[PDB]
Amino acid sequence: MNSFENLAQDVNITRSGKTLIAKGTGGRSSRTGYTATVFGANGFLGSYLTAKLAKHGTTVVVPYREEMAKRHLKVTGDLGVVNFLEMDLRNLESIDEAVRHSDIVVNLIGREYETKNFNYYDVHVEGARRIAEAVKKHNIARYIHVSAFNAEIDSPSEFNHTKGLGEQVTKDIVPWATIVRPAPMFGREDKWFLDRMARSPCLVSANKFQETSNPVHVIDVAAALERICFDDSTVAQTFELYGPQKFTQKQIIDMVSETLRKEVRHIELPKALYQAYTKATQAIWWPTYSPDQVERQFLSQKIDPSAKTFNDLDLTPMELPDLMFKLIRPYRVNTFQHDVSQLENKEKTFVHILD
Amino acid sequence: AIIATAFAETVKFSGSKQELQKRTLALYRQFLRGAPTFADLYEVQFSIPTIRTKIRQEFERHRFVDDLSIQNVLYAKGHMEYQECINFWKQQAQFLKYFPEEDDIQGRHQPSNFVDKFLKNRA
Amino acid sequence: KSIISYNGNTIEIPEEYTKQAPNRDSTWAPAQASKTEIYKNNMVRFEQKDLSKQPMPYAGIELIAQQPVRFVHGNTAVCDGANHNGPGAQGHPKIFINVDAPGSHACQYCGTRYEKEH
Amino acid sequence: SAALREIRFHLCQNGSSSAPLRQFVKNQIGAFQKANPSTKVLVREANGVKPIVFARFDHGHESKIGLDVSSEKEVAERVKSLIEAK
Amino acid sequence: DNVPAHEIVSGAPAELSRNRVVRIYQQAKPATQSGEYGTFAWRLDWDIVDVANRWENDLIGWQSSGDYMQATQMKFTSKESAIKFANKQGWDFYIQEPHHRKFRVKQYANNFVHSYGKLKHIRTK
Amino acid sequence: AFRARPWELKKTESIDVMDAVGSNIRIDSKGVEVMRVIPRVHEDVNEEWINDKSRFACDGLKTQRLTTPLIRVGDKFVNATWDDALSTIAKAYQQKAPKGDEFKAVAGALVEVESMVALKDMTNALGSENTTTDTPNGNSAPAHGITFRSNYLFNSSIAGIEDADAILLVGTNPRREAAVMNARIRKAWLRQELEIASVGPTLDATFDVAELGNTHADLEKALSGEFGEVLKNAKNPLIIVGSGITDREDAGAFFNTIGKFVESTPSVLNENWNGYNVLQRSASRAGAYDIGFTPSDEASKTTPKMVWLLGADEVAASDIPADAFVVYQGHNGDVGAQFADVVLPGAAYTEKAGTYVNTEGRSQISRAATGPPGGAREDWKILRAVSEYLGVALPYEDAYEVRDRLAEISPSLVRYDLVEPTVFGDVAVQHSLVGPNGSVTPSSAPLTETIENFYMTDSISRSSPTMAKSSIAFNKDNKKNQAFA
Ligand SMILES: NC(=O)C1=CN([C@@H]2O[C@H](COP(=O)(O)OP(=O)(O)OC[C@H]3O[C@@H](n4cnc5c(N)ncnc54)[C@H](OP(=O)(O)O)[C@@H]3O)[C@@H](O)[C@H]2O)C=CC1
Ligand SMILES: [Zn+2]
Repeated sequence: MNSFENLAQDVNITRSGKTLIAKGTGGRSSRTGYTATVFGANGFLGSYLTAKLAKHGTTVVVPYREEMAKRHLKVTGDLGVVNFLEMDLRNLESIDEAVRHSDIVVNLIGREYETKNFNYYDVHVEGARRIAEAVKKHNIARYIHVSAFNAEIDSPSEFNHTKGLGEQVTKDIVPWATIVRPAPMFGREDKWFLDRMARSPCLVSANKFQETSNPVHVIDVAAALERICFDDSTVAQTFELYGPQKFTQKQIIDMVSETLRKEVRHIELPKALYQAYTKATQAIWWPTYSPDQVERQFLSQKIDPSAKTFNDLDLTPMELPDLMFKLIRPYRVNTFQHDVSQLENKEKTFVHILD
Repeated sequence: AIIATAFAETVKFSGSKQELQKRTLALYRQFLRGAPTFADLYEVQFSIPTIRTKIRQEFERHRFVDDLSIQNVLYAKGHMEYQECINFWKQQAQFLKYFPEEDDIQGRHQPSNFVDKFLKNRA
Repeated sequence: KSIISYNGNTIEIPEEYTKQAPNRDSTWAPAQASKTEIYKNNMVRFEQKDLSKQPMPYAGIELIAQQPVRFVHGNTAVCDGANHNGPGAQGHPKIFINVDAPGSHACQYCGTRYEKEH
Repeated sequence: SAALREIRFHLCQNGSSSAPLRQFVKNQIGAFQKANPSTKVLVREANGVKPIVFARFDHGHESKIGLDVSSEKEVAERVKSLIEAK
Repeated sequence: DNVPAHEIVSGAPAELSRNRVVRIYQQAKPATQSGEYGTFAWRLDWDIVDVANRWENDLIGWQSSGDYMQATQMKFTSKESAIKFANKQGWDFYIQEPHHRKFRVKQYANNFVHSYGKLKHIRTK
Repeated sequence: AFRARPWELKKTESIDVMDAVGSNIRIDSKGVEVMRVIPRVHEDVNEEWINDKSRFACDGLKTQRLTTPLIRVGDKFVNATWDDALSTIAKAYQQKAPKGDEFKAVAGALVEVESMVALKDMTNALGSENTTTDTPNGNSAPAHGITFRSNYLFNSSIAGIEDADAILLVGTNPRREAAVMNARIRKAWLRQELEIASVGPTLDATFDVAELGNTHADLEKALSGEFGEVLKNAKNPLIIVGSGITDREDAGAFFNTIGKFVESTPSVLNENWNGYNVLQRSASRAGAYDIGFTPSDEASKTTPKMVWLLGADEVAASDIPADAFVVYQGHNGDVGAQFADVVLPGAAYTEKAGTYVNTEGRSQISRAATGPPGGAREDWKILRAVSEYLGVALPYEDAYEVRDRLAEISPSLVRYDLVEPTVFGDVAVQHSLVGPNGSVTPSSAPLTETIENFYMTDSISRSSPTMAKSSIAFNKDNKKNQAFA
């Protein structure tokens, strides 16, 4: 039979005064009782999260803006489990609707770039404040913000500045808020890491490929958010999900090139020129690197040692050099067989040309 | 006449344990020699040694079976699976049915003592 | 109407949609779920939806109490809900009701009542 | 083992192994209950079982030996040993 | 011993052999009827596992399940065949011996017999 | 009335709690719901009949149930987890430090034998011998003694009333305790020569009874005067004692007199016939006495500090102090929950494959019809887990180990459906009924009916509205229920 691998018990009780009795063995038909809300399930991390939540029958409310990106989530659970709402941070009633009946809330909002309708401030600060005020009004028992690694309130990067302001506002309205701080995530169809090193015609670094970091598999961060949504010990806490092994950019690129058996192209042209070329590419409608991210190329990962980690959740986070084979074998060209010699004499026995 | 496929063996029920010993050993040898093919044909995310480990486990499963007819049945079923795997009939899912372990740890609480099973109503 | 959710929040629903049917408020059977308990348990799937357009058929328990009693001379009344307008049976099986007792008596299939002229 | 607290006799009704214990029960039970005034003495029968005694001293520590002997006196001494070997 | 273990070639799980109980029995003669045809066959039905028998769905009110043997009921001609099949498949079984009506004489005359003393009860028919 | 149709139903063959007879039945479920109960055949117990309580109390298994654990924080209950309540129980044990016989264990009607075993082994493992029934005088050991099965059972089996010639009823209304055996007495009274007597409250019986007193004084009078001679000169006489006698302070004075008469009159006690009988009114008491579960006199006088009461809803608020910690186990909230500081759901008879022992001493095995609802669990699992949470453990983990334990307690608990004779009748009446009961003096308090209402007897039945409608009607004061003859 199947199992409720996520739950430690069957009768759980939220901090809002709801009783949640589990039903079943933990398969597609089961129900965990819980009702959550994930504000970015359409994206890279939230997709894996809703998959792990709805595999066990947890009701999942998924706010969307594009109707067509989401459809790949309805597969993740039985009927009635995954529920969709059209929402926008510029409409408040939509946010109250999404969070009303929820025991858990999960904020994954945030672009790696600015737009015409949303600057970094409006999406990482004001959006967090709107959600927090609604999480507070309705007194939702749990709130699980995700704010980027290296976040610091004042910093050369505006992204990390906002991400730090989003932290303090959430925690200054919702005191029981949990905050996670993942490091650069990697996996299949990642944004800016392996699909780029494997597809992009040429890389560039305003520094050298020297920015140091601890990357991590995204499935494990999704496992972490699962092991935090249900553990009530994690209120008014902070996490640093970074990973065992420290990797410079050039190290990752060399492993990528080795596994791919193709020579990745890197250039290493200076800062102001790349910063200008990025600025001019922000006028075309599709996402591209933005002036504030080449700024983060000079900002290596400072880890906060006062915050919890994977080992506080009984997790064993994975290593990049093992997983790169699984993640890059599709782009492996595999030109041909090695050393065809000592095969002429064997081929000579077969009929190659029929008449 | 409807001729046999590639790696087909005619079903033949041996009357002795001493011959089936040899036939089983040849099957094990073929599985091992063909494991790299089982890694290439199926897009596998682990080692050839881990495949050989699982094969050894599957053969240790029925190591202590002394009824001759049941052994003949087991050998025939194993040759069926070798024919299914080496010819590219199985797809990835039906093959990785044999490798649950390699997939990521399913959650946190995997009960092993009584009290946890009771809290999860599995006792 | 304002319905309290389990999670401590509220659920506002207008009065026209809390009635069990447009002709009756209360439930007509002990195991029937009242519309308030329905909403309170299922608002995740009612949230952005329009309640005007959801199916709200009339109840029969109230439309059959309106039907006048019928009368007969004798200890039997025969019922067969037959259309008399089109061919075939189109009704329910013949049922002979006893009507000697003082009150009205209803067919078990249809609720039409019969009395002994008094 | 601070005290005896319960005694359980098991035996057949009509089998061969149990007759000496049947005599012990018919003849010595009141003396056993007076020499151990604080203990539940329980006799429970069932055809086909192998005669045997259980004692419970304290905190559930239970002891046991069979009583397939050929005399009432072997029963007395064997019972008494199990009552002493706490 | 020497009863073959067909459980190894059955292709079925081992949880049936290690954790699951069956019961072998004859269907009791119903009291709502007087027929006895549904009897004379030795059914075999699995015993319930509590967590996964049935549970009510939230969506529409249907009853779910995870026990895959909640509807399987093998029928046998005799007790010995049932027990052999169970042992050959390695299932653990409890036998439920039937309870038969005890024969006693019935006469129409006993309704109309003489009471030399006070009438115990007055008969209707 | 209209709830279901037969093809939809899962027929399961199980046992009828609500009486000590152990009437076999056939439950009919529709998934999680139990629609109805109907009888099953067994000629040595119920012979095609069952009472109305057992057929109409099913409606109490789907209302006022316990689905989650509860804790008391004041005047309110608060829903809680299993982890939290069991840890709360452990902290209460460690804070309170009950010593020896301060830990009380109460097992009521409608309990298995596995549960009472697990509660007994756990209690003793904490150093306590205060195991006790929910009966009025359950605090002290029974007058008739648990030593031999013959002293507290319906020895002459329920198939033995057909062979009866003379009968005596002491403090029992069989129409309210085991109606099925009242029906059997009447079936025998009509077609045979049978002469009956009663010493108890005048009981509106389905047969002629020849009432002759309500006191111990009239009891000794009849047993030594006329009906004594009727019982001597009978071939298969019966002396039926109610369990309400066991629920009196002067029970020894009775059981002594009856034992003196039994040993004195061969016709009641021979090598072919035991005409002494104790009719229990609940299905737990015989299994309890078979596994011990009687208070020791040392614990009988201690004022308990913790009170684990199991299926008990007949308590009086005087048996349980205020300053004690209390832990109810049950499947229905009617009385014992209201006292409790902690409430732990159990399962009803339809949701546990329990063993239940009846008056004859016949062990019957139940079947599970459905899974227990919600956050409910089988009892013996709950007591193993709390045991582990406490500073002790039980040495068994699954069913087979619990069964081997039962055999280690008593081997007739795993001889299902087999009723056994017994060789220690003379000794049993000499050792238990006559000896240690000479010191009790008889009261003048006239006997009272044990059951003031056949309906609304236990928790399942009090939670059934059908028993409420049926106890409002079917009352003697109503005109409909009395014919003017
Ligand atoms: N992936 C990584 O390497 C790292 C991620 N993070 C943080 O973790 C989270 C992961 O997001 P990621 O996994 O990167 O994939 P995305 O960043 O693509 O997830 C973005 C989600 O946010 C939603 N969203 C963005 N802007 C708005 C808006 N203005 N209004 C409403 N919804 C909006 C998107 O909705 P739609 O898709 O419908 O437009 C999408 O679902 C982000 O908060 C990111 O800052 C931190 C460090 C590293
Ligand atoms: Zn009609």
